[PDB]
Amino acid sequence: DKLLLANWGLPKAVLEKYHSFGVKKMFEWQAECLLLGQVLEGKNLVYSAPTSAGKTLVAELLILKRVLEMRKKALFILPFVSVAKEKKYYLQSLFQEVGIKVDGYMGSTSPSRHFSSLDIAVCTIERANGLINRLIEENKMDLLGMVVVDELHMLGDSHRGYLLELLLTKICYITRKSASNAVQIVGMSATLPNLELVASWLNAELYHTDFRPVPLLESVKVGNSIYDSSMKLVREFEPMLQVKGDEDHVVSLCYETICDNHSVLLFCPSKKWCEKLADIIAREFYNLHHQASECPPVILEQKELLEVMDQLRRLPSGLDSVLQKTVPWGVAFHHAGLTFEERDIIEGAFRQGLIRVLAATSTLSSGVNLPARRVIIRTPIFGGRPLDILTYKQMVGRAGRKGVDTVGESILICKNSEKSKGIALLQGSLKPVRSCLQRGEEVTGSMIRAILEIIVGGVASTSQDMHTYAACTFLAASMGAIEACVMWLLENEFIQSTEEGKVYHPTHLGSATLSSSLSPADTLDIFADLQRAMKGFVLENDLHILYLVTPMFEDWTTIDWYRFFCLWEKLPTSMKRVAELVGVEEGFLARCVKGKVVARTERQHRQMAIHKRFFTSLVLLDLISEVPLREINQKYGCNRGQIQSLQQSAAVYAGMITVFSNRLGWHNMELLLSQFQKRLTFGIQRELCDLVRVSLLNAQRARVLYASGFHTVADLARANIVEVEVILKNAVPFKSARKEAVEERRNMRTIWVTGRKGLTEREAAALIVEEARMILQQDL
Ligand SMILES: Nc1ncnc2c1ncn2[C@@H]1O[C@H](COP(=O)(O)OP(=O)(O)O)[C@@H](O)[C@H]1O
Ligand SMILES: [K+]
Ligand SMILES: [Mg+2]
Repeated sequence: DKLLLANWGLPKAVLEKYHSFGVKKMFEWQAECLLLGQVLEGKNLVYSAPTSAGKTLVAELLILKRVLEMRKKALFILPFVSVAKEKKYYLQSLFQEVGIKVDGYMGSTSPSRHFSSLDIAVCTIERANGLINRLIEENKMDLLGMVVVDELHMLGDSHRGYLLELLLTKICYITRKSASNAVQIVGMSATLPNLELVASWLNAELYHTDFRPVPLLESVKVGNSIYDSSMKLVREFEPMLQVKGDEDHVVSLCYETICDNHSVLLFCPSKKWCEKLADIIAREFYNLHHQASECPPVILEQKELLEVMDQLRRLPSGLDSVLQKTVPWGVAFHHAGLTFEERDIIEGAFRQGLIRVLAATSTLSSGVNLPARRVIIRTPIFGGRPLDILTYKQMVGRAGRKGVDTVGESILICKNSEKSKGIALLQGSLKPVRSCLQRGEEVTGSMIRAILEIIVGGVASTSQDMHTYAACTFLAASMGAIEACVMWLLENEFIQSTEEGKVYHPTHLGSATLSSSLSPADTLDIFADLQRAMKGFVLENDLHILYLVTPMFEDWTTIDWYRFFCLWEKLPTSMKRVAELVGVEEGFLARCVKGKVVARTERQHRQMAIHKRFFTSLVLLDLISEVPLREINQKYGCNRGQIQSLQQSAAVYAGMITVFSNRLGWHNMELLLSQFQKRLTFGIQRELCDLVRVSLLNAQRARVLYASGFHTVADLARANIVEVEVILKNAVPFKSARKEAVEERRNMRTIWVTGRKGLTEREAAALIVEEARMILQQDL
């Protein structure tokens, strides 16, 4: 009665966009989450709910509550680029009927529109923290109205999860310096034990629920028997048609689900098991339906299965060999070895029902929202080690489709030996959230950085302000070291002290580090290395420049050293000079092949990182030399997933080093670097830099249009559409040495986009020419 959406004083225009697919009434917990306290007035809120319970609607009503009531700008923060991109389009579609402009600041991407001409900016953690820093230097902190944090449990421990605290703490420190509404915080996560601590730290009202529209049946199978969390038998399983192999009834379980016209997610430890399992299942699906690499069977969807394989074909990766076998039978795999474009296709196919069986890794469990009737976990041993509890809850959470299934079933297959360990996961619970700013060592990276941001930014100047900040931390909410970090910044010339007793100021090295979004620990080695490059620099190739923008803070692949030594001998003299100039000794490469001795316990054995870095720069060199992804894979021995993940990392890092050089006055160095951020992003040469401004144009399409007479956007705006269409048809990779009168493919949507409607080769060509024209006019 009262939770009817029409009784909340909702604008009429918006109320219908929600009703497009469901959403006429809310939930018991969503109405209570809004009404209790002074939350709807602007008070901060930290709420928890089970996965697939409707956490999105609660935040959205609060965001619209501020954008339209306070006429201020909102900030939506998401962990990954893939989940951030998924959220942007979902929010764009909802917030357009009232003239509300919504874009995003994600990974290497940047908005065409000014921050002043937005309403809601969608960011990742790294990019959001930088944007906040943008607002401090310009004192435009007054623009920001609220921040929404998704996955609040990443506050605890992550490669970047600590940035979430510095971000929030900075907001808590600033809002304290003005101490009617100020800055509202809406955080949400899974059930945390110390969740009450987070609500108190942020002075937020709390809400927690266990509600879930579809009941989840977590279970564990040992042999034929299936038990619940209390080891009580709930089903004695017997396989309808036996097949050979390992067979812990894995194929029979998948078959049972499909026959009831449903879909199943099958999680496997390694990337190789997923492909092997997708192959076995798809192979058995061929024999069993008929009782004894094709076209999809004739149903209502014959057209869409064909559209999917063709979209895969017209990609920079091509159509995977294993997928060509499996996809025709609604079977596929999904891991980090695949490119981000392949994974966007499969996730969409599975979400539409085109793919009924999806054998995935742990990458998907933390990825986008993707539900299924039955979830199967192959083993409690992932990567040779027992499975993490959070990963388990993320896998089994995808069981049960709201509005479709009566229940969601989860099966964890085990042996008698790993029997005890499996039950531990079903009964297990999440660990308490750590501060990631902790003291053995008096100093720590996260703390040094937090202090640098507030001093250089100019919101903490004196010594009293520092301890005022210490009160606002999540670390102090749980109930010196700060003074140690300040001295560290003094010793390394990051900060200044003047004689009005004891006031701290930023140096040029300080102001440069902040604007570059670089870590103070990393800045020291970078600053010395750059000065080293400017004393003796090679300009005949782009290798030495690439080395300066080649990131080595994390391993992106397992390098085969014997292959490396083989490429070393074949390496031209111009690139050997660059190798020597960097630190690459041939003796060390030999000592890598002969014995797999990593050593690296000693700190001066950063010698290892150097050879790893030079190996990586070679890969980046071919990448911006427009070498096919398939050649690079065979040449170096790394998958297309690792390469693409690397270039998006190097594109970002290249921008940092460029800014770092600009703030230090190093013009000559800046001048050389300022061309590789764009080239690393798309993986192109200098000529294609202009073409790739068009959204639909990537490296391959840009090359074939360049080789056909269209060099610029200007050349592309006067262009004849049907000619562009023909040129596009020529860039496609076919298995036979390719490149029936079918008047039925005049409508086949075989071209993929972002936030996509299926595009035909004709519409894509017409969109490219239309977009080229729109850009050319804005240039005058
Ligand atoms: N109050 C609601 N009433 C009906 N359906 C909802 C409601 N909130 C969300 N949904 C739908 O349920 C699905 C899952 O909810 P979601 O908000 O994704 O939960 P979570 O964010 O915890 O995964 C979404 O696709 C959404 O369209
Ligand atoms: K593009
Ligand atoms: Mg969520």
